[PDB]
Amino acid sequence: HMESADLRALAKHLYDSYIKSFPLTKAKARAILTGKTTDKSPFVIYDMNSLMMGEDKIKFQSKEVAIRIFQGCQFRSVEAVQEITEYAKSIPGFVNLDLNDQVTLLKYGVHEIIYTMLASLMNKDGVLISEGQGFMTREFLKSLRKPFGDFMEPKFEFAVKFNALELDDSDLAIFIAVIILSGDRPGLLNVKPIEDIQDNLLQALELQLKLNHPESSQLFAKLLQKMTDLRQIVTEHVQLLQVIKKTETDMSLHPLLQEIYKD
Amino acid sequence: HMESADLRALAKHLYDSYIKSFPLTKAKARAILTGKTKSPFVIYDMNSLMMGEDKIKFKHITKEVAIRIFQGCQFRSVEAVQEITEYAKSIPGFVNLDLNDQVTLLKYGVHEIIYTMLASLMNKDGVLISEGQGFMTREFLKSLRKPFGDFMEPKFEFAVKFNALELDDSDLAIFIAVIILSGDRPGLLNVKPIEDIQDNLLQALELQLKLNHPESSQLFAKLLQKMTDLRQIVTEHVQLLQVIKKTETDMSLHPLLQEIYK
Ligand SMILES: N#Cc1ccc2c(-c3ccc(C(=O)O)cc3OCc3ccccc3)nn(C(=O)c3c(Cl)cccc3C(F)(F)F)c2c1
Repeated sequence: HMESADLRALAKHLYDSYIKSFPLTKAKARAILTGKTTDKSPFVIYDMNSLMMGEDKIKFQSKEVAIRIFQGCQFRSVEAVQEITEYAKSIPGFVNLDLNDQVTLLKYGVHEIIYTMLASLMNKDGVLISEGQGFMTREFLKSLRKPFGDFMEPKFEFAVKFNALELDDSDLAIFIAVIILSGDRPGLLNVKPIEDIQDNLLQALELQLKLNHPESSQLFAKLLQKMTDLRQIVTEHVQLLQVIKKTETDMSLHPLLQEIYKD
Repeated sequence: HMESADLRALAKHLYDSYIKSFPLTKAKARAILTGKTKSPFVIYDMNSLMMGEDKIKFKHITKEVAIRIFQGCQFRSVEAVQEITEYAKSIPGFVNLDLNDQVTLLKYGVHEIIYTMLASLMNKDGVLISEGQGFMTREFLKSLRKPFGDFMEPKFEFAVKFNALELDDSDLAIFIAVIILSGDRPGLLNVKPIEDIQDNLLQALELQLKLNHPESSQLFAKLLQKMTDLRQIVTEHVQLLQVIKKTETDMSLHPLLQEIYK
């Protein structure tokens, strides 16, 4: 059991590290998506030809479109893993855990966090890309051939519901921390020190939601139930990769991604 | 939103109804499992199974053995569905929902509640059966052949973790109510009143856990995280039925029975 002032300090700590670790925050993404700004407008990719023009205009070749798009998501997921890893090191207590557990927490936690933060870059019509310089429409992603057409749509379905909770970055900073420090991951050696940290983070999240959304009844509980939707999306994604590996033997995963997905 | 006195009234209402709807409560099952009490008849191998049917006359095992046991779980699950249906009618607001939504909430909720309540009858060594008169060991279940051996064990693994929260019946009565009122079930026509009721139940559950477990920090959050463990087991269970349907044709019964068990 922690004191209110210590919980507020923990929330401020975590929000501060989240800003230092993730260059594209939800606040910035919403300013780009909402508009009313001439300096932040993204180039919109909605079909084959505008994708062609996008590489001319956005920048960061002998491949097929759905593959190039898919490989673009792998590259960005690797960057996201790197940012999530840097953030986790700042969670008080995380780096003091057993080394194998640290790896285990990251292995199972990064994807649930990736889809969480991807919701920030999404609205019902598409997703920001290339650090907010681009915007790729949902419809164009859904029209890609083979198994790649269905790849992004579950993420869009989650994002629409998750975004209806109206969380801001300071909420997400604590929520992401709660996800990483899950004591129910398979193969953890010392569940107890992980659960003590998560108990602190849950208290910080509870107080944060009460203060920042005082008129949003049971938001804490509603937010925890969204961790169920994350688990199912991760499973759905993993099964899709298995289909791609057995069909596209031309294609290859980044070693970091390769390791996360083993088991 | 709601006043503390009304949350305690809501909690008391659900407890009373839960006692009337479920004959074998967690308190009673724990008395039987611990030895804090007619000792229940133990099924631990093939031979004690034969004697159990002869002496107790189980209605779910009245064909090959692993199949009979599988079919026995289906019979009991169908009974549990009716008990859960009657309980849901007492949840304030439920019967005033659109009739199709009531059916949708029960349809998708009963499996999660069956597993939740199955944990009340389980310990790490086996499961109570036949309204507490029998006890089937975990080891005997794990030793059933073909896919039936691996059918039973996920339930025990969940039950062991879930039981470590040490909930009692007055906690579970509200938790069960919260599961039923999930506004994210597919095909719901009017989500708003469902989520309105769930907010009241969640408030009642939160206050219940702080009063009944004041030393158990963030138990509310931890119990909500178990709804992830439930959803994953239900999905896993469904996939196992598909595997039995596609391989075990020794399983088809009387067509009338098949309709009862659909
Ligand atoms: N190992 C394993 C195992 C232990 C128990 C069950 C039960 C059960 C659920 C509630 C109750 C209760 O008293 O409230 C008692 C139960 O068992 C009693 C019993 C009877 C005979 C033999 C062994 C046990 N259901 N079930 C299922 O398989 C199942 C589930 Cl969880 C969900 C949906 C459908 C099914 C089903 F269709 F397939 F049956 C169990 C598996």
